[PDB]
Amino acid sequence: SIVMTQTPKFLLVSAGDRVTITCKASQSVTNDVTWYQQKPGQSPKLLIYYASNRYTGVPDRFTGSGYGTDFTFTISTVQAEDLAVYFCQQDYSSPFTFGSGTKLEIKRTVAAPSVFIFPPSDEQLKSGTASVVCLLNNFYPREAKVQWKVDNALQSGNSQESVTEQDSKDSTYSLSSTLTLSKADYEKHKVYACEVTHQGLSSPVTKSFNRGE
Amino acid sequence: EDNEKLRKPKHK
Amino acid sequence: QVHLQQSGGEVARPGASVKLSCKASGYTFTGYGLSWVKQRTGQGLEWIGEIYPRSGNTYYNEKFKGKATLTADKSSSTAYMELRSLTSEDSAVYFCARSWGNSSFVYWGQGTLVTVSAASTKGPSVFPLAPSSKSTSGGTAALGCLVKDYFPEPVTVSWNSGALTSGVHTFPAVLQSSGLYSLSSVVTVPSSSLGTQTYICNVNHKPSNTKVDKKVEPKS
Ligand SMILES: *[C@@H]1O[C@H](CO[C@@H]2O[C@@H](C)[C@@H](O)[C@@H](O)[C@@H]2O)[C@@H](O[C@@H]2O[C@H](CO)[C@@H](O)[C@H](O)[C@H]2NC(C)=O)[C@H](O)[C@H]1NC(C)=O
Repeated sequence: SIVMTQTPKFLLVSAGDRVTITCKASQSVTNDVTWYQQKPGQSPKLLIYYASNRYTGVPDRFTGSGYGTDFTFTISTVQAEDLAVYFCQQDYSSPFTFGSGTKLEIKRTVAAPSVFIFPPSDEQLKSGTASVVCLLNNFYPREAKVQWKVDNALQSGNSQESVTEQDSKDSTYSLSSTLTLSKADYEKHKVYACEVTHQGLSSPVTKSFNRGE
Repeated sequence: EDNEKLRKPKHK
Repeated sequence: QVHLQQSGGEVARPGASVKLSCKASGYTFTGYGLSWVKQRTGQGLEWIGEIYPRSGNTYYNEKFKGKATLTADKSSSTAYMELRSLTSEDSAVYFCARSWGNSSFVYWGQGTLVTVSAASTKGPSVFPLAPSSKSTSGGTAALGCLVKDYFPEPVTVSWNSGALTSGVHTFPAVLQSSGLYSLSSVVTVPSSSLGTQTYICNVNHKPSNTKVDKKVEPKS
């Protein structure tokens, strides 16, 4: 079958930059190439069909061109909301085949996280487990160090992190770290603290609570 | 009618 | 007004079968070929096959012959894809996509996540992440819902039945040592508004048919 080779595999650009994606077909496919935008969570969205035609409602900054084997896709000025994976697809003959995709990521100025801490709910404690959540909101870049202290002892081995996709409005990330303890262990200590290191902070920030207070 | 006749050449 | 509504995510046992559905509305179902497309998360898209509901005629990607069977029911405007002899490689998101003219995939369903596993389905517990003086920053407060111990993926979270979207972050799930998943959804709001505004997270875990609302209030 026809192979679509899509390059580059990722782009890291600033808002306002131009981006060009290239797709090369293993054999001629005339002009029957479609370009899709897939935002996180969503189904692919058709932007360009027959190599160069904008689908209804697609902004003017999206264009395509090409005939035969070499096709390009262009965003003239990248917007924050254009964060997505883009795919080429040849629709010329079965099996209809897609390119491997290009992940468009945005670089922006450094932003410090806002840090919040949540004790376990009284409802969860009834079940014998205690989850403590530390939240780092809307920061950039992605790199951050989160550390748990319980009664000022550094914790190891009892927490898990998750980071969001990049935000479609302000290009930041958010991150949670969840400390999980048995209720009995939770009740044996008083001070629960998460300590956050990030390039946008002048010094590490600690958010803490006292159990009960 | 549907579009099977239109899309048939793409399946050969 | 074309709309394709796919069935919810499902766990299915290795070696067993699973039948996914795609309900069509806003157009004459028999007018257009309809395909199914497989996506492994973060990876590429593969065409599975196409069916024409007027005739029932089917065209398959050679690689999915013997794996996938496409059918359609005119009376209910529903397309079906049954996957047989399931293996770990069949765990993926499956889309239905409708044709237009000679073009294959113009209108898309929202996708259905299939997890091939012998583990039982388990609905989540939902706990409040209450706003407090330890969750304030620059005059804003943060609050949320912890959605713990479910299987398989996915869980979705809305706030106030979809009326609250600004400032929401719903995190990708983590895999716990137990083999169950957990996530949280959070929002930042005015700290001035905690006494008068209502914040309810709506949690939907379709694989277990679990829908849960939780009102999140400040700690007394
Ligand atoms: C798939 O169809 C396109 C479009 O076909 C035209 O538009 C339709 C709405 C319908 O009115 C058709 O009868 C039209 O021909 C084909 O693209 C056109 O191809 C012709 C040559 O065959 C060319 O002269 C046109 O410039 C093309 N139009 C565009 C917008 O590119 C395409 O070739 C068809 N694909 C296959 C594999 O047959």
